[PDB]
Amino acid sequence: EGQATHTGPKGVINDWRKFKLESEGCLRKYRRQCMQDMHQKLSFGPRYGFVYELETGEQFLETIEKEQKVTTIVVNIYEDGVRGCDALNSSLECLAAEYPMVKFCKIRASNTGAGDRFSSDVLPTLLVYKGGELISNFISVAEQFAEDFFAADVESFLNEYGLLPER
Amino acid sequence: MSELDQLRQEAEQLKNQIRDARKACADATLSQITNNIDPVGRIQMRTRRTLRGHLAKIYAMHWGTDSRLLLSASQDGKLIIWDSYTTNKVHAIPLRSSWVMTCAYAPSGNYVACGGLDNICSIYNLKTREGNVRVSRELAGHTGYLSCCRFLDDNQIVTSSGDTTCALWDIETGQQTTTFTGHTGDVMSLSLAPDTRLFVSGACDASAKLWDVREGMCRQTFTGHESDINAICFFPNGNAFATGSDDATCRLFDLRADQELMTYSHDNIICGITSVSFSKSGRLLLAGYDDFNCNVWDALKADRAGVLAGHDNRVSCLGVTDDGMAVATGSWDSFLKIWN
Amino acid sequence: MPVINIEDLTEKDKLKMEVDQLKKEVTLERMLVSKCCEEFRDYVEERSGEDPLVKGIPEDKNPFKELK
Ligand SMILES: [Gd]
Ligand SMILES: [Gd]
Ligand SMILES: [Gd]
Ligand SMILES: [Gd]
Ligand SMILES: [Gd]
Ligand SMILES: [Gd]
Repeated sequence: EGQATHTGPKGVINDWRKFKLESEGCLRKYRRQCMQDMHQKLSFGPRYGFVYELETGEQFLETIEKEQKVTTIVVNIYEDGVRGCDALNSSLECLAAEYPMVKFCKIRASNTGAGDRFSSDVLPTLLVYKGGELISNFISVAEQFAEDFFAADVESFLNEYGLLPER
Repeated sequence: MSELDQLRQEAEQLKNQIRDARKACADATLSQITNNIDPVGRIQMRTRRTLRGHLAKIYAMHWGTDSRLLLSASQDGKLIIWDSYTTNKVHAIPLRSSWVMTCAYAPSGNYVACGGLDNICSIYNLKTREGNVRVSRELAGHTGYLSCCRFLDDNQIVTSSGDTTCALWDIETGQQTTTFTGHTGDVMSLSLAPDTRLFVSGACDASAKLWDVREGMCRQTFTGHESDINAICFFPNGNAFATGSDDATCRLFDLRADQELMTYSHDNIICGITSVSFSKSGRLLLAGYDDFNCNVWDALKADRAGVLAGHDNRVSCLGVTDDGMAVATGSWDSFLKIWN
Repeated sequence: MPVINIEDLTEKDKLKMEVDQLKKEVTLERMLVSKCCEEFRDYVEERSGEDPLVKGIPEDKNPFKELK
């Protein structure tokens, strides 16, 4: 990357240049082309489609390390019987199906390798990674929605944190 | 025959002296002292409002002093005054150039400005209502693009340009009252102090200069970055400011010390910084990178306190309200969003 | 000590002014970083607790509350 070329004045300048590199009416076309070029580079092929179950902490760590530097990974830490969990797991299943480019996973707190660190008080804990680093951490996620919540809800929620692709 | 080579050395030796005067007071870093301050919780802001109307990439924006009305200049050659609270457009101004690099809102709310590759700072009166055809004043003078502009009041406005200069204009007459010269590279951004008697600017010569508006001269010159300073922002109490450069780092310079107090950088961060803003109390520093991402830094602990917009590669610009109630972000997909 | 200035100055004219600024800057009295950090830390700490973006905004005290 080095020197800036997409934002601030620097961007206005390069944008004007790239413009002529296509200009040689013409303005509007370029405006649309900039936006098109972008979605394209941010839209990656749909690899997954299911919520994967991790059994051990070594797996957790292995899924976020060896993942492509552009893939967003939503991990759900839960424990059966704990209210919310099931509803969340139902929603994630529908979401994973709708956003194949995003990798969804689930793992029992007991299997994390951090016992007491995850008490049922903060359970339905949703973690979000990308590029190896943690981007979001939602303790007691179920609190973000009504008692009865569904896919469409969790989607609206994650979308307002800028976590989901394609718009 | 004449010679400059010597005169080029007195400059380096003097710079050298200044370096030792600085190294003479550099006993400790800020992180050292704050090694006991409790880190802030993880900062996670959420979208409250979505502004729709622009038909192109958003280049710049600026909040109004009421922390409710804001402006956005877009590659669609349009200037829009919004009502964040309702998401309604109050004004809509057609520009001549699609290449607008900056835009400002007078602290009174009466006027608005913007300029770009047209090397002209255009001012619009919102009270006489010039939304359709009128353009109160076209500030001509610079021989380089207008990178940034900020109003001191209704008849005074400072500008920075790619022509290596900064100027204090008299809006009525339209005459370049003062000219601040010194930088050796294109001026990228500038920031006003709270009392409006001083202002700082960053350029492509890798230095930050503190100017005195009333007296028109340069008080001090800051250096530390090895690459261009693309953004700069004054600290709340006016005794310091932040800078962002192509070297992928943020530096907190204090005026009295005449040298940086701390640096914000991470090995994973390889893009240049093009935007910087402080939260109300100054505990938080928001940085905008050229990859359309935004990091929220802890001004005291020099560690990422969070991510704004959740690294979606959709932030082209941003800005915090005077009441510190919210953050606005512009995008390349034509949308603005407000976050709490 | 003037006001208005055009940029058609010679490289020398620029070097001259440059070293002059550099001399003035040398005569500048500097405070210890150690003393500036203390003051910075002070200001921030006692104010960060009232920062809306740091602590969060109570839903009823939020101007951008879920629009209804
Ligand atoms: Gd959906
Ligand atoms: Gd929050
Ligand atoms: Gd919402
Ligand atoms: Gd440069
Ligand atoms: Gd205190
Ligand atoms: Gd104090």
